[PDB]
Amino acid sequence: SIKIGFIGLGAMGKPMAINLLKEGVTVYAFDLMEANVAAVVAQGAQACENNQKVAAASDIIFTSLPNAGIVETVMNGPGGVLSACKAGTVIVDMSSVSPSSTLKMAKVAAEKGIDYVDAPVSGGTKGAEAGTLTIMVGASEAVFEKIQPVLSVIGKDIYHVGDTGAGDAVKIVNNLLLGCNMASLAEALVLGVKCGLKPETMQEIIGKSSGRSYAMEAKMEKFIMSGDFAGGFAMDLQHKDLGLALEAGKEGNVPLPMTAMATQIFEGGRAMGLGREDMSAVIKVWEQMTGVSVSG
Amino acid sequence: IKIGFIGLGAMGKPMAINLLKEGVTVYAFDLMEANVAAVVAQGAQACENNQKVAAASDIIFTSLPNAGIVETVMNGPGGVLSACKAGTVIVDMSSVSPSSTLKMAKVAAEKGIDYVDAPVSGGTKGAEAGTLTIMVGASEAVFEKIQPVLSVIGKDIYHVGDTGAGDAVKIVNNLLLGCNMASLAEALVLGVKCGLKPETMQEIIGKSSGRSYAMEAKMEKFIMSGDFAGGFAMDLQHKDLGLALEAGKEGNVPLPMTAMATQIFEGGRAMGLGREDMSAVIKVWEQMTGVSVSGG
Amino acid sequence: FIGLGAQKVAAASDIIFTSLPNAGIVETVMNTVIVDMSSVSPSSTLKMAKVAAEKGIDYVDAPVSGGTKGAEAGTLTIMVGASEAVFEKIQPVLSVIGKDIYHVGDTGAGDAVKIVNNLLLGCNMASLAEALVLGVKCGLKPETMQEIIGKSSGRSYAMEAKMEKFIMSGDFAGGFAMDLQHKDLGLALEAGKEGNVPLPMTAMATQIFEGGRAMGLGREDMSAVIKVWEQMTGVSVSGG
Amino acid sequence: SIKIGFIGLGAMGKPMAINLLKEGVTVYAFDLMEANVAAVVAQGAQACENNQKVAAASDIIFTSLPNAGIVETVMNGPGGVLSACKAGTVIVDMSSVSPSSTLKMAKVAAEKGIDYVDAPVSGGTKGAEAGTLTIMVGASEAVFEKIQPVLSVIGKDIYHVGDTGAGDAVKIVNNLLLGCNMASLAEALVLGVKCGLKPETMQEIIGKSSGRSYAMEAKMEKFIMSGDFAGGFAMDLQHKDLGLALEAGKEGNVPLPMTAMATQIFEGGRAMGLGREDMSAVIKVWEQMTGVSVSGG
Repeated sequence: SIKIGFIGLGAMGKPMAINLLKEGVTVYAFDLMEANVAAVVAQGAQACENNQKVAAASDIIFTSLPNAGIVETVMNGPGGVLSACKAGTVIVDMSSVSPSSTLKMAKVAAEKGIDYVDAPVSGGTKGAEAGTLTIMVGASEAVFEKIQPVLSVIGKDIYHVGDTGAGDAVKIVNNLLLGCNMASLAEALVLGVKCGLKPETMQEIIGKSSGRSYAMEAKMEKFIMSGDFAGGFAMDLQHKDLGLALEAGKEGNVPLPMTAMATQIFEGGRAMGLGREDMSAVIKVWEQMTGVSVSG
Repeated sequence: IKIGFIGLGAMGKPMAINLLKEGVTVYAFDLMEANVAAVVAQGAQACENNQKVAAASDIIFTSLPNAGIVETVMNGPGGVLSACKAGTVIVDMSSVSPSSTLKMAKVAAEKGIDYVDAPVSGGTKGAEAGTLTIMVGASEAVFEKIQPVLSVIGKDIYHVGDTGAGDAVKIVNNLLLGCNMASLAEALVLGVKCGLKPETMQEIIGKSSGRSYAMEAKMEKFIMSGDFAGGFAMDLQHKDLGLALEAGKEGNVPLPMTAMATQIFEGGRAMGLGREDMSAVIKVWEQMTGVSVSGG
Repeated sequence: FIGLGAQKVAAASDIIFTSLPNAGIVETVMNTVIVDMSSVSPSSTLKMAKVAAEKGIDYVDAPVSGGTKGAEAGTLTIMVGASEAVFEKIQPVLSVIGKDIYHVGDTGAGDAVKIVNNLLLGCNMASLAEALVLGVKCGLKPETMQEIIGKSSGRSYAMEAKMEKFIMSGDFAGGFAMDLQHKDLGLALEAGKEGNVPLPMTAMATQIFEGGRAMGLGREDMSAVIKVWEQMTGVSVSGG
Repeated sequence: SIKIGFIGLGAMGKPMAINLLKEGVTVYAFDLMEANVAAVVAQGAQACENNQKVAAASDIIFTSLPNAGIVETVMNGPGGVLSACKAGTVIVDMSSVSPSSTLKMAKVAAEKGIDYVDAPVSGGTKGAEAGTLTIMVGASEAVFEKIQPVLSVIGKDIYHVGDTGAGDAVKIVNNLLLGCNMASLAEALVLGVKCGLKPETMQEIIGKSSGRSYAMEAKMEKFIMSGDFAGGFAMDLQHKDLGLALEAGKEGNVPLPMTAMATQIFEGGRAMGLGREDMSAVIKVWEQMTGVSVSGG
């Protein structure tokens, strides 16, 4: 009986909608690309002419937009999603944005009797397809219990991480650490090579020692030692993530010196045209400056 | 077999005892009385000075504070090197640059003395249990010669490369430990400010791409408990970061993340936290912001 | 004058002055010559100039320095991004309210130069803060440092302006608010990101000033950022 | 008949000795390089066989050595200068070293009745020749008054900056700021150019604005805009100075984040082979990384 809406049907939105449809959940949908609407309508989705129509028909609405500015335009802007929602509707914003962004939307939403929830996800498109996404939720207890059953169809590990802004927050904190750990690894590996260590032995030893991190596990063999930096996690995206951390630090008055430094190092890689390569490509900032070769 | 100990610190003492427990002959001298007496009770043969330990021993262990003191002890007037019989191996566990050890192996070699860097990790508890991780820079021939003795005092014995490369790999590992911790410190304070429980961050980040051994070693035992007694002293982690920066300067390798981590740990030392576990560096940000992480 | 800080007006005026808090408020308020003195990125101004140009309106960035005292005395330094023709047009009016009127380049270069200047002010101050604490810890009186460094190669306007009046007095009221200096450093980082120019010194200065803000020092003069190191180390400079 | 000694006669030592000789003060001297001793002996210096010889004959001894390690070797090492000094002798160490380096040495000197003072100088070789050096002295009041008249021949502005280690300290603090200000300038200028500013526009405007520094005044036109980074103040030396600051920060438990970052940026320049160029050549780090052209030539 509960009605689900999708404002946009991207790489994530589409498989999520399909998984909901396979549980016989009523799903309304609009996307600017017609073919995306048609893809889900074939699995039983009900197409809508625009965002407002999805809003008016739905109880729980999913969205994932590129930034806070677009969220505000879509939600609060002229003829916005918020104005077209019935009271008691829940908006589930999976956009990669700062907690403060979500807090300010939740405020405007609350006045209209609309519940606004940050629920960023991890697992990618493959996790989206399999319905195994990790979903980190910032909400009241009452609202989390409201939406949890629907979340449990599209994801596997559903975390109630705190109140509003907490989903966005935990993602930002995780990705900040990934970026910092990688930036630290980049210069460390160059130093080790300069001091006569083969990357193989640094991998073997540090991998079993206290210096180890997921950053190193994920990147050293596949990207750094291969020298193939195609694919993976784009340096531009990692940089964007570090910027979101810095935005959160500014808004919360929390100094972030390591994050700040990592951000500028990755900016160096971008300056060198490496933005679309996996983020571990940032090691090339140091290789080129020193003539030390790690990525053999 | 004749083992010698130039100095008998927190590490030297238990190492000598473990060797004595295997019935190996151990000669020893220390700066103070009581340390020699401690091991002589376990079967050690006391010596009047360094020069006397050197003459009697086949394998000599030392761990000195810096390269300058190594220089003075080894090569200085009436030094250890001059008193060693050819074919003697010196095992230097001092936290020093590879070049320091290179410089010293070169003078040793002309005397027919083998000089190997063998820094250790595991602390005094690992020293007592004989479970130290030992990272060795040496020739293959020299490693096989000392390995059986190393195997009594340590568990994981690594032949990491030739002379100094042992210093190098320890420096690279501990640099990463320090950077990963410094990054974690600010990240956790940000997360709490954005309304996350430390527990929550531990769960999620521990299972995601931000994770590191730093977090897994320190979070629950020290940070969440708020008990920063023991562990790995902030002074020692700072020293290690300094050795990295020395190596970076000597090799012309920029180390911006390391450099920033060093100054953050200096802040902790400025606050009187040098004797606490290195994770107490989080108090830098706690004091400045008023954000409390270190509670349960 | 849209606003009078420290379309009724639009329809009547030939030259309109405004200074708004950020680019978001500019594009709300905006979207004849418009002289935008707002503290914004060059790109922000470039977008507003393009929409303005479409309906025959000239849009210039003319950020100023000199503060309220310079505003009162009519001695403001004004940095202008515009065409030659448009600068020629507005210059006589600019010359009443300011002294040194610079035609720094075309649209936005005016934003650029103020951002680059204020970045350096912030970095120079952040560097000064830790330097002074080091000196005192090593047994130097602030007075001795002011004398020697003021005459040698370490000197900067930052030191010249802040050292005696704020730091040594300990009176951090007034001056140039730490929040505003931090805002300026942020604009530099925004420009660095947009232009793919690494700004490591700026980035660290920004975080050091954020520490001051975390300590509640945001409305004090920016040289108050020295308190970050004073509180952390126990070292006192800000007497004498 | 005060007796002055020189342990080494470099670019600074030589003209200092000559200025002292022109006041008719007795000057003893030794240097590894023989021609340096001959240069001053022609102006009336008395040559010595070695450092100890100079030490035994002199009341006030000048030295300027490359680092704290060499200071210890020369002063305290086997057959050192300290062992050969008579009690009441004053050592004036102009070496570029940390305050702690000097404090250690002063303590070993003090037990032998020898006064040890840090007196680093500024003004360069031209100031050394003209006798117009600025001299920053860390010492007791009694010891400063003792040596001040001799200092006043070789220098013009003689500062009693504090007790032992304060001369070293003030120099370190000044040069730290120079290095930081330059590092900040480097990235700032690249940003400005990328945003469409000419270097001339920035020099003109920032030079008359709150962003200005001596770093910018000294380097912008002569080195950066010319693109000629020959001469000036070597990047290696500025880097060394920033290292001394970090050493003092560690010893005093004073965090130095801006200094630390400046140090690593200048290390980048050294990594690119720029160590012998003027330190403003550090801007080439960002030019190479970005493709942005600021420096001329």
